[PDB]
Amino acid sequence: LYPKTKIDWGPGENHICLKTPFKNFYVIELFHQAPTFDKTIPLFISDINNSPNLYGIYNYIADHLRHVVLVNNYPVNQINIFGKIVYEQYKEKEFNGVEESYVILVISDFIGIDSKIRVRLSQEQFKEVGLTLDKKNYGKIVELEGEIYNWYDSINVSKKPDRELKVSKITVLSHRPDGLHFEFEQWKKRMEFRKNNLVEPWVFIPT
Amino acid sequence: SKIILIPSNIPQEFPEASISNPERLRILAQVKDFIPHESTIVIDKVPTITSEQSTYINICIFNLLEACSSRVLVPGTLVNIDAFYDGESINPVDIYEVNGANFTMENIQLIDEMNNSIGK
Repeated sequence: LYPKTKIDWGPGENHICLKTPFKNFYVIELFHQAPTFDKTIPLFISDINNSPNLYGIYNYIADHLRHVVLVNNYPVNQINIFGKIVYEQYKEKEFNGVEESYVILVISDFIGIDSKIRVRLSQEQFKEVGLTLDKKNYGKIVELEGEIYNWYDSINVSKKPDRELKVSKITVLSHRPDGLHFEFEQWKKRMEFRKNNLVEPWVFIPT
Repeated sequence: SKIILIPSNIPQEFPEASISNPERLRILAQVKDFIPHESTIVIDKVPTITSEQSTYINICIFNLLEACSSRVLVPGTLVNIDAFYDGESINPVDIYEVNGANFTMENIQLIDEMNNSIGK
């Protein structure tokens, strides 16, 4: 027999935040235990947007969960998405000798409802991947990794929030219009992953 | 939000479409013909995909010609058509050729799933 780690998360159903006739939403203390946390997993934009407003499940706790989304009942920390660039916006804020230029895009992987999401990136990251600052990148397929910010509404607890992906890494999969094979490749990866890891809800059981 | 493999099934797929509530679409089809004096391409389901009945449909791409690549008007070309269906007509917003190697049994089944299994 091999070593079996153990941690006391308190008495009874304390580690469980909300019981559902389908699954259980666990307390934040358990998030690091999810096979989903702290790992960049390939998701479908739809699954992110259909993510529940966390104030309706963790109350005041959500104040610290703006950077987290529950896909089904799995807490996701690091996000990986792909899609076509459907919208471009260039911004050039002004600071102390500091001109910082950024790009705001809307990416669509297009499958499911609400498969579009706002993404934010620096101009450096945008140009180093071959994207031009001429508003002519519509259609290109990209793959992104990053952290997400959710403007969860504490007062209107059930309302879906406005979200944004802070891009830590971008890769241009195709500069050409026809990137259909790249989409089938991406779609497949995310489908396989969704089946093997997300469809069946997360169940946490002590040793 | 759906990918259409059978063009003539569009009205059956969106019986509620209208100018007041158009439906964003993406069509994967094979060009059977092009009518130049009317800037209309006749398309159909990509062959080997299914045995389901299908009928050719005619899409007027007059407002896409300038931006369109000529190749997308050659009969035999497989294409991707992004358009808005208002319940009677099809309004194309973009169109480009797609490689035939993409139409494998695996990808076709993948498309079916992505058209129904999303939303816990």
